[PDB]
Amino acid sequence: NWGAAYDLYNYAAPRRKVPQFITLFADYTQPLPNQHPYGAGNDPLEIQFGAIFKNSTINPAERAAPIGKDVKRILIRNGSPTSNERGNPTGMSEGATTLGPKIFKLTQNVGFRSKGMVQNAGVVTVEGSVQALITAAYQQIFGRQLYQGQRLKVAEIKLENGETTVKEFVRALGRSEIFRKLYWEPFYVCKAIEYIHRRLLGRPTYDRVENNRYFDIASKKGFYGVVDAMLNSNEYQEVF
Amino acid sequence: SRYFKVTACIPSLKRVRTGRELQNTFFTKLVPYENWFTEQQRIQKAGGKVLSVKLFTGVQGANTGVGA
Amino acid sequence: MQDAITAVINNYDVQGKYLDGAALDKLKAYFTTGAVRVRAAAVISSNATTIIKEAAAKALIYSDLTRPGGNMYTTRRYAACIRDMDYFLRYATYAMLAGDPSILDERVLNGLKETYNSLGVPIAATVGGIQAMKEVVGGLVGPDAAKEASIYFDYLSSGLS
Amino acid sequence: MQDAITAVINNYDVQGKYLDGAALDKLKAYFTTGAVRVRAAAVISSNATTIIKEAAAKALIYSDLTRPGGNMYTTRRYAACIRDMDYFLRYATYAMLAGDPSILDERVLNGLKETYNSLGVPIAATVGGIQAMKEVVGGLVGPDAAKEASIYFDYLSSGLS
Amino acid sequence: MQDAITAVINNYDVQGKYLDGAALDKLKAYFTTGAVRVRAAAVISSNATTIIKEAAAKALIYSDLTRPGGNMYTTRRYAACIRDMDYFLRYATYAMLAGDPSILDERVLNGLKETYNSLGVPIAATVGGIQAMKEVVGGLVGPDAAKEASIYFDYLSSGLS
Amino acid sequence: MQDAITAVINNYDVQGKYLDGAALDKLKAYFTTGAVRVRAAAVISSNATTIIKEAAAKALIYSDLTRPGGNMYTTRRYAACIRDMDYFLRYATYAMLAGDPSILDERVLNGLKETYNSLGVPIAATVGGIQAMKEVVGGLVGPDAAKEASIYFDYLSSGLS
Amino acid sequence: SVLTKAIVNADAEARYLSPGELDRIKSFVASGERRLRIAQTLTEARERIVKQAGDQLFQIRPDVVSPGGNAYGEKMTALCLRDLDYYLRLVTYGIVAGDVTPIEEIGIIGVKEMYNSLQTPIPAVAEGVRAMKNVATSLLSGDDAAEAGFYFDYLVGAMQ
Amino acid sequence: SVLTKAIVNADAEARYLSPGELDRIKSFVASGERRLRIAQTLTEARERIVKQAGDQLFQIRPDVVSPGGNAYGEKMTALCLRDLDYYLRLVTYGIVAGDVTPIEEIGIIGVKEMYNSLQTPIPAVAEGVRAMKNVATSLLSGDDAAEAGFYFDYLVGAMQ
Amino acid sequence: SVLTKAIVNADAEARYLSPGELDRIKSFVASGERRLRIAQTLTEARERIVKQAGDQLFQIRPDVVSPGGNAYGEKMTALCLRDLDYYLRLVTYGIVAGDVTPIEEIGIIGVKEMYNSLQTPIPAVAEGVRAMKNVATSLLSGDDAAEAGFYFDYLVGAMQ
Amino acid sequence: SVLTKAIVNADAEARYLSPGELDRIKSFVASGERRLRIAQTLTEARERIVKQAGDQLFQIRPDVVSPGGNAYGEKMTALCLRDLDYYLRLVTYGIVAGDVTPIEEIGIIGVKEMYNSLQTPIPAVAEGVRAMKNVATSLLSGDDAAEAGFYFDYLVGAMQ
Ligand SMILES: *C[C@@H](*)[C@H]1/C(=C/c2[nH]c(/C=C3N=C(/C=C4\NC(=O)C(CC)=C4C)C(C)=C\3CCC(=O)O)c(CCC(=O)O)c2C)NC(=O)[C@@H]1C
Ligand SMILES: *C[C@@H](*)[C@H]1/C(=C/c2[nH]c(/C=C3N=C(/C=C4\NC(=O)C(CC)=C4C)C(C)=C\3CCC(=O)O)c(CCC(=O)O)c2C)NC(=O)[C@@H]1C
Ligand SMILES: *[C@H](C)[C@H]1/C(=C/c2[nH]c(/C=C3N=C(/C=C4\NC(=O)C(CC)=C4C)C(C)=C\3CCC(=O)O)c(CCC(=O)O)c2C)NC(=O)[C@@H]1C
Ligand SMILES: *[C@H](C)[C@H]1/C(=C/c2[nH]c(/C=C3N=C(/C=C4\NC(=O)C(CC)=C4C)C(C)=C\3CCC(=O)O)c(CCC(=O)O)c2C)NC(=O)[C@@H]1C
Ligand SMILES: *[C@H](C)[C@H]1/C(=C/c2[nH]c(/C=C3N=C(/C=C4\NC(=O)C(CC)=C4C)C(C)=C\3CCC(=O)O)c(CCC(=O)O)c2C)NC(=O)[C@@H]1C
Ligand SMILES: *[C@H](C)[C@H]1/C(=C/c2[nH]c(/C=C3N=C(/C=C4\NC(=O)C(CC)=C4C)C(C)=C\3CCC(=O)O)c(CCC(=O)O)c2C)NC(=O)[C@@H]1C
Ligand SMILES: *[C@H](C)[C@H]1/C(=C/c2[nH]c(/C=C3N=C(/C=C4\NC(=O)C(CC)=C4C)C(C)=C\3CCC(=O)O)c(CCC(=O)O)c2C)NC(=O)[C@@H]1C
Ligand SMILES: *[C@H](C)[C@H]1/C(=C/c2[nH]c(/C=C3N=C(/C=C4\NC(=O)C(CC)=C4C)C(C)=C\3CCC(=O)O)c(CCC(=O)O)c2C)NC(=O)[C@@H]1C
Ligand SMILES: CCC1=C(C)/C(=C/C2=NC(=C\c3[nH]c(/C=C4\NC(=O)[C@H](C)[C@H]4CC)c(C)c3CCC(=O)O)/C(CCC(=O)O)=C2C)NC1=O
Repeated sequence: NWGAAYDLYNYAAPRRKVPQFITLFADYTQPLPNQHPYGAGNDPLEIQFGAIFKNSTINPAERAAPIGKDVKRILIRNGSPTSNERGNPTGMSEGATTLGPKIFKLTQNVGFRSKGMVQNAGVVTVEGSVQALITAAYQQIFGRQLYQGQRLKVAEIKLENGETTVKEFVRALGRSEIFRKLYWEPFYVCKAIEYIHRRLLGRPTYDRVENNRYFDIASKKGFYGVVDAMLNSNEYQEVF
Repeated sequence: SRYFKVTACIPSLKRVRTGRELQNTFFTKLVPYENWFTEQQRIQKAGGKVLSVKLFTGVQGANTGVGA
Repeated sequence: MQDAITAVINNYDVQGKYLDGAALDKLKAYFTTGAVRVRAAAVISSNATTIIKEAAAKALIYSDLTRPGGNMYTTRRYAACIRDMDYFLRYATYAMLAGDPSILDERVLNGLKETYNSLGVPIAATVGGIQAMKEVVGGLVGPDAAKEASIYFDYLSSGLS
Repeated sequence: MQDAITAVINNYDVQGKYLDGAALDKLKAYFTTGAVRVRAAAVISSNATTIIKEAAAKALIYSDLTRPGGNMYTTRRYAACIRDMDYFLRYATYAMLAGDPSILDERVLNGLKETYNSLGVPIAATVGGIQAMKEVVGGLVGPDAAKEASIYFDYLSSGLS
Repeated sequence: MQDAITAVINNYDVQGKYLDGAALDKLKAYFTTGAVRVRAAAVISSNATTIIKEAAAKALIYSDLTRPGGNMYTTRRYAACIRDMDYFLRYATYAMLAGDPSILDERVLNGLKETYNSLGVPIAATVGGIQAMKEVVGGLVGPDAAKEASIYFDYLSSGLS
Repeated sequence: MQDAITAVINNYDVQGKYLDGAALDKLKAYFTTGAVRVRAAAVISSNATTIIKEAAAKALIYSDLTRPGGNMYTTRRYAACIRDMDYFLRYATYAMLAGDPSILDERVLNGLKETYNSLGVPIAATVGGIQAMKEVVGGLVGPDAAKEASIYFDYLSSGLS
Repeated sequence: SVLTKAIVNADAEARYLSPGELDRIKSFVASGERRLRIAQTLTEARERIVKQAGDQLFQIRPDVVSPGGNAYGEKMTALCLRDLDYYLRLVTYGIVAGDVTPIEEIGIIGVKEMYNSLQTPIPAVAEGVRAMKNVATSLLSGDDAAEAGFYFDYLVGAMQ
Repeated sequence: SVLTKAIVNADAEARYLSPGELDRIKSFVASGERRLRIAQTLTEARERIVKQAGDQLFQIRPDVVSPGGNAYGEKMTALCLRDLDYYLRLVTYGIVAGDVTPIEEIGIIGVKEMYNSLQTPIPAVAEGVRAMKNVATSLLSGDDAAEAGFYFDYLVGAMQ
Repeated sequence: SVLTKAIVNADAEARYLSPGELDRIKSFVASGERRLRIAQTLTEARERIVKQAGDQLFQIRPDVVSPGGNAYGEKMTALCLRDLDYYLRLVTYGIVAGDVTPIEEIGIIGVKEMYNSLQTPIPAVAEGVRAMKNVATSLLSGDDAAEAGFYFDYLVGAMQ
Repeated sequence: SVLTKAIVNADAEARYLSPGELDRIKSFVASGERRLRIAQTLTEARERIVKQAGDQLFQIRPDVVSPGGNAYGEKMTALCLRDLDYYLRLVTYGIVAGDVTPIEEIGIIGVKEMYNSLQTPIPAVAEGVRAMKNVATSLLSGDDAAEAGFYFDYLVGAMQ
């Protein structure tokens, strides 16, 4: 108990409220807990738009575990249990049940089709599904709607006009200045990667290999290298 | 900052989708220069056909002013 | 898209006029045939599979299409062809219920001709299948909605051709 | 997008030439008018919404465009037209700062003409609005940067026309 | 993050107080040493890889870290250790430019210790490497910015320890 | 902990070297200044409460810190702040006597920034108080030991900030 | 309309309407005569409602008719009354159509950008719409009053 | 500030600072003394500037001090003057900082939402800021007047 | 250039230029004459700088002109001197531009791939550029020498 | 149910409920007594329905109750009738809830895997469900018969 005991011997010992020795002696005789491959404070709170990331200085509750490199995390399927993708290699392509979240797919034409209707026709009915998809894209990428000045125009304009598809609009949102300002600037580097992974792809990271692939890109190209590498994965094209 | 005007047709053979895949199979879209490689390779590996490609944003031989 | 009511409403919107007697009798003309449209749509929905099967038997299968080298050859291509058949039938039902082919123009016909040209699908054979669907549907629904059903099938065939 | 200096650099690099007296003179000609561009750009940024309001009042509104049947009719079309207006103003300011209409060609004019043609937007009305911002901005900025501001608005109007 | 100027501005905004003589004196104290920080940052930016190479030679390599059983053994771990070293150097340069370790708190030290505990990395060896880069940078920059550079390396070492 | 002599001897032991002329000259410099540090430490020990006296009166009290909502509000927090300030003074005295910041790093600086972040203590206010006692100590000790005393207070302030 | 919404939902799901949409349609149709009657009543009383709503709005917001106001002057007041007439026509369209698609497209999407560019008080637009709601509800029986007040309340909420 | 903006831009690309950023930092540190002098000059006369800008704004837009106005009443006028003083303090902070980074987070992002919730005229607040700019530039030399006016119409453009 | 970097950020935020950005552009246009003088001096002393850097570089590490060296041969060394001239031209371009974007678009992006394919020593090229830095600094005043040295050691860091 | 579907869609869109969604909620709450009456009828006639479904099922597919059959033996037929009772219960739940959500969560998702593991004829179970549909529709009026037949048909289709 070298590391645990020398934390207790320090004069910051009373500032730690989470018990450490009973947890440590229990960890020695049990399998690996499931958390981030890095420290246990590296996985953010799973709320709509928080990105909490407990500080490890405001109130130390540091918890480590030798995770290695080939340990593949166990994730719960937010939907039908038999589509976990670990016992069903093609599970994201079979149906969509009521057990999971609503899936937005811009099947409406968009395109600015026009018609054999009035030249300056007032109603035109459904162009509120493009508007419905636009406000839903923010709800996924940022977790909430932005303020008035922060909304990215001249990409929603292209999406409405049909010049670009949803995959290109999502790329414009993810590579935006506001997304970097919110979820890249004020966070530790490996925390920002883990949170951005959940926003751009619907799941947390699986492996130390998966985390390191984005880490060694962030150290060479920065935020744009991470976001571009995430959006250009085979998994994104296969699933979404 | 260059873009690409790309028209492509992607047929999905083994899936058989139940509802409205005109907008997914055949489409024209704008793509940035730095992502045209990945987008083209995505189209090729799915058996799609790249009907047309246009520059639409840049100049043919710019040494400068083409920064991302 | 639009329906009859929305078409009248926006046609008066473009002039900035309140609803007048002319829009009134167009709306009444749409309203008076509501029940027949509903009954024919219910019949078509209940007999959707049989109509497609009969149309395919009458116009497509037992030909060079189902043989090797035919566009309808192989299970994948045949299932795709019958899915297109179901597409045409369902969107014809929607257009008939709404009383306007704008939904057919927007969600069906746009780009379909060029897509079929690129894929190699036979447009003439598809039009023949659509017409077989129209004959079977006119037989099933009866005189009350036969013309109302057939007009949108003719619209689809004209747009494809 | 390129500035005057970047344009000169590219023009000399494509021929593989170092900077000579002519390129230095061109760069000096750009440098001598830098401050006036910054001042006029600051004034335009400060008075952006008033310029658009006055231009719309002088060119578009109080006509059939805002009435029923008008292209700018309805809140959605009016909002889109004014957004296009402020886009034109902002990119005109960028082009005037950079001393080069390359950004105007690259990020506004590409696709705008056929987009307007497909949507039925009045090109003559748009050109009139851009001109209205032209004399409004010329009045605001003063003699120093009036012509330099006006050349890029004329560039936008000529590209649209 | 925050620099000296932003830190003073926030400390006065939280009180809702206009800037007084003490705040002006603090800002002047930062201003009088601005140029030396820029010169030192340019020096480290120019000689980045040499600093890492000398630090590794002085403190890390030719030891049991690079032999079998060491944490720096194998090409993967060697690359990881040098990339960590580069991260420390770059953020030390940022902190020295900004005059405030808040960037080091926010983007480096937060959770680094617990990550190293999970990975098994030797914190003592990491501290030794950080100090080695410290003396190398102190030799390169000179008396003018030696202490100013050294304070942030000491801050990183104390945060890790 | 370590001081000048122990640091030098261990630095030569780790190499395996005899104490050469440079090491004896560093011990020259340390030993020639010895009595000044001793008298400065005696003065600080004799005037410790009054140094905290003027430091608090010039940096902390009569501000928003002591009013309700402040951190140093209430008798408990006031006593804790003065005990901390005395801790800083005493450990600065130890560092000045030893001629090394190792004791300050080992027994004060570690856990301090994290504890203050945990409890909400204003680090800027703490640095101001440390600078206050630095000024007071410089006034008391005089020319002989002013700089030698002030260097460790500056080290503590830089480590906290 | 209800037919348009049901059709678009069934198309997006890729299925037929089933008894569900079938009967909801056989009803969006039974209430047609009552909706037409309510629309006819509002159209006949269009002038009175607009004038009374303008009068009541100028009582709660006197500053709009004032030197620093959007609607200062006879012609600017006429423009405000024309706007109120436009919104009354849109409410009649919504009542006849059975939903709020025409109202939302015609005069809601971008109305904020509208009145921000024009420097117009949108809360005063909302107060005018409320005044029109009260005046219109004063001319209708209870059930039809609630039916029209639903659309007026939707307009008031969406203009926020 | 300038340092924060340059450092964040460099960190986004994961690279050390470019020569242009170092040059702009040198220009900023050179102009720092003048910037702090201008800030102290504005701070010394904060009450006169606020009072004169308030009287100018109320003369320009009397409707806000009208019965139906948002700033009707002694307390309401006091709150408007306090907001003007807030923006003057923000302008001084921006002048010393050399960039708009701190004032942007302090008082412009979400300002539209707060003023819409408070039902206030944003163009009226902008006119008040312009009046404050005029009163401030009346107390400064020409170059320093332009330097302060840059941040002033930055606030004016932001509140739009 | 500085204008390009500022305008890219302004377009990314969809906003006009910030006051810090206008101040930076003003300072850059003020420094333009000095930058032009420095570029003119380097362009005039081009060939002498290249020659001195060339015979300076082969003294620190003569192995590159050895039998197992990349630059072994008269034409091989002529190519290396041509590369040094190319980088001097790029430095002169960047000096006038005020930033490093045109230098990056021409000589830095994907520079570690072509040199890896040619199997040339990138650290050797860095020292070669450093020699050019000393030779160029020898012909300039102190301030202009530091100004050119900024771009030179920027290139040295870039090839690294 | 319909409320869960509408609220889920509105929440996922981050919006208040549309008037069309409110109208469908009103229709669902209006039809509540009729749906409850249909559920009461089926629940009271549950045992006869299951027995007759078993009789026509064993008549139509006698191989199922045969020596190499999944449900040969008295307890294996008891389990088959118990499964039929389970599906009738889920159909009543679906009728009361107004949609197919409870049926999908409780007895359709993974039914293919479960019945493949148990080695039971899924087409046989579908035929049994159809027999239950016939027996149930013979005990109801026409509108109620169609309303229950919709859920029975969905069950048969989903078991495919
Ligand atoms: C053992 C025979 C079983 C059987 C079969 C049956 N098939 C048909 C008709 C068709 N079968 C096909 C099949 C294919 N098309 C393909 O591309 C492939 C992949 C190579 C296959 C397998 C087709 C296309 C038809 C339609 C006619 C045609 O070929 O043109 C029929 C006739 C049905 C009818 O309604 O006429 C039968 C009876 N029936 C049994 O009972 C056996 C188990
Ligand atoms: C010239 C005055 C204009 C005006 C203003 C007005 N403001 C309020 C109320 C508030 N204003 C604020 C402002 C801020 N909070 C911040 O953090 C900042 C950034 C520094 C600002 C600017 C706040 C918080 C309030 C609420 C009350 C409070 O401060 O606790 C009001 C009162 C509105 C009400 O409903 O009571 C007014 C009138 N009104 C005008 O007409 C002028 C244009
Ligand atoms: C079966 C004998 C027992 C039982 C199991 C049960 N499990 C779940 C759900 C999940 N089971 C897993 C398991 C794993 N994922 C992995 O990667 C691994 C390592 C190979 C395992 C073991 C997971 C992750 C889930 C949840 C996510 C998913 O479905 O994929 C359920 C369903 C729970 C539910 O209804 O939500 C059940 C029933 N239940 C018993 O009674 C048996 C004793
Ligand atoms: C059937 C009567 C004829 C026929 C058809 C056929 N079609 C395809 C493939 C496609 N059909 C579609 C149709 C649509 N996509 C949409 O978005 C919509 C909106 C409802 C429609 C109508 C498209 C785009 C495809 C390609 C992608 C896909 O397969 O889903 C095929 C298969 C072609 C292939 O092998 O790639 C066939 C055979 N064939 C005949 O012989 C008939 C005349
Ligand atoms: C305004 C002066 C005139 C006018 C305009 C109008 N425009 C649209 C629609 C669009 N306008 C754009 C514009 C741009 N996209 C860009 O990228 C840029 C530069 C960065 C510009 C200027 C586009 C792409 C569209 C299509 C998408 C959209 O509608 O937002 C409309 C709407 C047409 C409609 O209702 O479908 C209008 C009305 N109309 C006038 O009357 C003015 C003369
Ligand atoms: C190098 C001097 C020492 C050393 C280091 C070492 N590190 C790793 C692995 C990682 N290092 C990091 C570092 C960071 N993440 C951050 O966000 C920051 C702040 C910018 C840092 C510094 C991380 C996240 C990893 C994990 C990478 C992964 O997931 O694979 C290793 C590799 C360990 C392994 O098991 O492969 C090593 C060796 N080792 C020494 O001996 C030196 C003292
Ligand atoms: C008054 C009857 C006696 C007296 C008092 C006196 N007090 C001060 C200064 C301070 N007193 C306090 C007190 C408190 N802080 C707390 O948190 C609490 C608990 C609620 C108390 C009581 C503080 C903080 C100060 C310092 C200034 C400040 O508040 O910021 C003085 C001034 C001392 C000086 O200026 O040196 C005096 C004189 N003096 C008498 O003669 C009475 C017996
Ligand atoms: C005083 C100028 C500032 C201030 C201080 C403050 N500190 C505490 C509490 C503690 N301070 C310490 C400090 C140390 N313990 C050590 O061993 C050392 C080094 C040898 C130090 C520096 C500790 C451990 C505590 C917590 C336990 C304790 O209270 O003794 C407080 C009290 C906080 C509370 O109420 O919980 C305060 C107020 N506050 C200010 O405002 C000044 C800037
Ligand atoms: C059917 C959709 C639709 C609407 C609504 C519409 C409105 C509309 N309102 C206008 C003006 C105006 N609208 C208002 C409104 C108000 N002032 C206040 O104090 C209140 C907040 C509010 C009244 C309750 C004012 C004051 C003006 C005049 C603005 C000006 O003259 O600058 C104008 C500009 C002049 C013109 O009509 O040509 C339009 C187009 N146009 C459309 O196509």
